[PDB]
Amino acid sequence: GPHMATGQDRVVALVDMDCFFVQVEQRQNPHLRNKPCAVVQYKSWKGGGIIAVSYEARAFGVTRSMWADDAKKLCPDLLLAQVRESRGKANLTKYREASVEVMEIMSRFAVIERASIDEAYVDLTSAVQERLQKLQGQPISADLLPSTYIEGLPQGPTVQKEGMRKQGLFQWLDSLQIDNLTSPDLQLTVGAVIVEEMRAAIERETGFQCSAGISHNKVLAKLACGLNKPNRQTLVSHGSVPQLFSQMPIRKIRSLGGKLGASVIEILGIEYMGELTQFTESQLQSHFGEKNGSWLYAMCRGIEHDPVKPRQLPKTIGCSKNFPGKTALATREQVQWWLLQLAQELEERLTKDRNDNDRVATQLVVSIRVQGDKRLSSLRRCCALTRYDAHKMSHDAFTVIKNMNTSGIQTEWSPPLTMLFLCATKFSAS
DNA sequence: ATTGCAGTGCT
DNA sequence: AGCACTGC
Ligand SMILES: Nc1ncnc2c1ncn2[C@H]1C[C@H](O)[C@@H](COP(=O)(O)NP(=O)(O)OP(=O)(O)O)O1
Ligand SMILES: [Mg+2]
Ligand SMILES: [Mg+2]
Repeated sequence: GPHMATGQDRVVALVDMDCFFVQVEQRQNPHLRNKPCAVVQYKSWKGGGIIAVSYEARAFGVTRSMWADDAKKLCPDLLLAQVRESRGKANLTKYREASVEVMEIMSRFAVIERASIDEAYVDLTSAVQERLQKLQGQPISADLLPSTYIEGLPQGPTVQKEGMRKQGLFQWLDSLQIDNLTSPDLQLTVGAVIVEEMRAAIERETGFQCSAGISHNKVLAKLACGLNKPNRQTLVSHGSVPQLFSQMPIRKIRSLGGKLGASVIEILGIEYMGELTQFTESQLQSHFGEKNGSWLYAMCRGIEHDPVKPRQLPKTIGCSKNFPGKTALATREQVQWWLLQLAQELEERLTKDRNDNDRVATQLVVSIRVQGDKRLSSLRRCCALTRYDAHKMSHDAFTVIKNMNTSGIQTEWSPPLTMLFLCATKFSAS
């Protein structure tokens, strides 16, 4: 009762840009705005691989990983923007720089954890306390939450989307105890007000729209964000969790989308996150390990402690290229020419990173794939990264993998290489 | 013949 | 350290 932790100590948000690479290309080329369009990399094989899709195009069934030729079958008027190609490979610089634009805006409001190229977690606990003391027990107007959904509402004793949103918001705000500055529901609500302001700043200053989730931890904030994408934000309160989880497939919770989540379903014979509450912590630890079992016991009750890490920059800088089918690299000159292409992009990005961020990478990770291996990687070796020089990095990379050339004669490479990967890591201040 | 990125945890 | 797993 009084000693049962409820996991309501923090206010955490997750901001996730809407169809991000599409918005970057639509900002640049107004002809693509408000159209079914997609972003594709390469073009020769089946029209290119789609990596991002506008919401107008999703209505036709176009999805990521689809070949553009196939997407055109569902959406003949689909417009396409191509990822830049430099040195014979896709180059994501435009999207990395657009990401920096958004992350720098978010950092004005609170410390952020860069979770991917287009999403960040925000710890708003402190910002909420300061806004709460400034309000002075002032009620929160619905006009301050013009794009916010309250998950689970309306409920109890209009057939249009926006009417429902407002009805749920009104029920939430009517029930709110604005007199108590330690009320978790009030704290989430102020958090949502701040996230409205953050999202308005992102859109004003970049043109980009995004969705957000506001809750008490990262997993619930991420889950909340997806509930009303695009261009909306969703508040998931602690009280909303039992009903939300009662029909929520386990795989929807971050970190349970793969083999572990599949094993939870199979071993326990359950389907939904809420069903996990019927197991003891020791039972879950016995099946999934001490760490996973404790995490699951708390998470199915809406409780998680993983902190928002103060990290705005990526901690690795990597470049990779696949050589599928008949393009697999089969000669030494080939392997050496492509390692140089990769090393030259990496040098360009590393030099820019050092100037911008006052740090230097110290380790070079070299990874390859050989034809036949189903694994993403077939070998990974690390060597020292002492100079930002493409020719040196490419020469060193060749040195650590040259022993894998099984061909008796040097000039040939066997079995052929279907992937080259270079990654700079182990940053130190400079 | 998805591709090209990333971070965390195990051992 | 090298690898499996999981997420954009
Ligand atoms: N498997 C992949 N391979 C290459 N690029 C990818 C990728 N998955 C995503 N990207 C790139 C392209 C994506 O635009 C960007 C962000 O990833 P998301 O947030 O999963 N997808 P989006 O933001 O487009 O749509 P919304 O959030 O509205 O659902 O990362
Ligand atoms: Mg995302
Ligand atoms: Mg996104």
